[PDB]
Amino acid sequence: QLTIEVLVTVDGVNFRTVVLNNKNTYRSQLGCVFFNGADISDTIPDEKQNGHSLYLADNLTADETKALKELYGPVDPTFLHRFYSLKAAVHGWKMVVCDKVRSLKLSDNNCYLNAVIMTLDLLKDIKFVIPALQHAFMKHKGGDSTDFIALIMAYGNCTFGAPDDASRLLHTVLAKAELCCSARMVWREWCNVCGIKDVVLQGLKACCYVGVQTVEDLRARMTYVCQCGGERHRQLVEHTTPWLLLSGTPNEKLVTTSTAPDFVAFNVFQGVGHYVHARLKGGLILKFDSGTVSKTSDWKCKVTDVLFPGQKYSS
Amino acid sequence: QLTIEVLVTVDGVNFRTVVLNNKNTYRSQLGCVFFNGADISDTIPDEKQNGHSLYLADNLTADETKALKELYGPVDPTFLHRFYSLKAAVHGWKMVVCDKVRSLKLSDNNCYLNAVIMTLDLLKDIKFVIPALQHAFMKHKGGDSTDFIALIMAYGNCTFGAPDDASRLLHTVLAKAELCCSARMVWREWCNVCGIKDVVLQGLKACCYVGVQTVEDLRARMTYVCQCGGERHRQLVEHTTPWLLLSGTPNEKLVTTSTAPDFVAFNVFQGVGHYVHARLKGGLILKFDSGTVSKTSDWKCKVTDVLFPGQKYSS
Ligand SMILES: [Zn+2]
Ligand SMILES: [Zn+2]
Repeated sequence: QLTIEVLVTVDGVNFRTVVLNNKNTYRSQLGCVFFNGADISDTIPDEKQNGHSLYLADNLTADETKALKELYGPVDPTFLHRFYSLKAAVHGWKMVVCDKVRSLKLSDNNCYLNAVIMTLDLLKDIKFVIPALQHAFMKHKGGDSTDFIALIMAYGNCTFGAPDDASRLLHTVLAKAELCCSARMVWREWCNVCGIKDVVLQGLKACCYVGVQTVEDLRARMTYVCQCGGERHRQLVEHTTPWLLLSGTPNEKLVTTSTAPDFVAFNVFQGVGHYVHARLKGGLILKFDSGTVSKTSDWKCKVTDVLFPGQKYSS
Repeated sequence: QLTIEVLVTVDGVNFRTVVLNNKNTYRSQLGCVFFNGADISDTIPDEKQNGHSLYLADNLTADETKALKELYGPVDPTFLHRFYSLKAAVHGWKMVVCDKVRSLKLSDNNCYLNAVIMTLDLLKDIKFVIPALQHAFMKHKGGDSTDFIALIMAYGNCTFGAPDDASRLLHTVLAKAELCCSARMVWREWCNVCGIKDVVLQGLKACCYVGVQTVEDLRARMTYVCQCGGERHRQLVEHTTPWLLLSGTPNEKLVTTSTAPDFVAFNVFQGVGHYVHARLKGGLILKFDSGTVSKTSDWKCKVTDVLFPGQKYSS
């Protein structure tokens, strides 16, 4: 006969009242529920819990299912449980600020998240297509990174304490992003006999390339056999972007400030699962090894992602 | 001046000829390339490698990019490298057949893949939307599971040697599947004052439910506060399916054959990362603990996924 009124949400915006008894578990009476970070599905409602807001993760109403699809986009059924679990596990992590630069301190093999996050921090005019990603992005810019860390890990299928691939995660996250201004990428494919074909990429698709790590290797002419029997070529003919991200496999490269490289920053893989985020500032390389800075003018390192400023190119 | 002709593919169907010198790496001249399982991007082409078929993973032509989008569906840029790497790492795994039942032997924390695969093996009339998933599914049914294991791991973002969640992977894989016949799921939401709302689910969406582990808990009436001030209910009103998969959080349940349960099979989590696939056959529970069988009539276990036969229900 004793009951408690609880408020149920999936978004912290819309709430439904559920009347619960104190003779059965939360899982039996309602479903998977989180309260102030912890999963209380296997607990029996306590009189003190009346009026509290609970986060449900399964057995959602039609209205809850729609709100979820609009907030997170299409997600698998375990998404909410993984996101709320991640959010709780990641709470103790520390974002430190070294000379106004936010870096994720080392804990539970999170070093790849440092390279990912610090790289996203340099990407000008990027909005997130998924509202929940945009809210956590904005909270991260304000000084509270928990939501963003957990959502990236949730969308990337990253396990707490497990090492991962920075490039994998960066591109996965960036597939859910949009560009505020406009960008173009024109790849011309041709045979002097068969004809010319132009392929046009717009938005942030024009700002990311995987398989090349220099603007020279990007702009280089590619040649292979044509159907006619002659030569077929592929070459980048137009490129207009607010920034440029080029990614590749760990590749030894002597990085020096003496030649003033056109790139702004780069990530490095060291080997297991170790990542370092480097930036070019004041004629130096600032190496951010998970909330630990080190400055050098020259570095021979296994380069992965390389960030360049805006492109204004015509072949 | 010495050159070799190599054949480049992303699908083993369409091939392009590339002329390569023996004075530069494969990565420099073409890109990320795999040959007979191994990544040879950092090797210099050898005269003996002329006429061989190479699998490229980055710097794809427009025609290769389109063929890839049609074969695998939209995938992140690291997909091919992870799939080819996984394919190579997983080669030594063994599928054993115990009394005509295929089960994945234990190796590199693959136990969750055993629960996933053995569960998919019972799902009648399922086709895969993504062609590459359908080809590997068909190869798996024929006795060669490598491609299927690696693709599930590739789409699920599973790392070789790392433990994972069977339910996560099952639903992820099943989101890329379709049903050959037809299924219906009708959820009625109502207030005796505000009115009735029917929500209809079709295909294999009507065959999967997360948050409930019994057909009784599924069919149970859910009640919460309506906007009007009265009671609002949610109840399953129609259900027609060729099979039914119900998933939940590990939940202790005494499973007995004495009551002849309506379900056909179920998965169990034991705890870390350990999974067991159980089937109901001949008045017994056959426990498949990664290519190891054990028979019992009663089992008190932390049940996750539960598979039921076709549903023919009207409330
Ligand atoms: Zn031609
Ligand atoms: Zn009402």
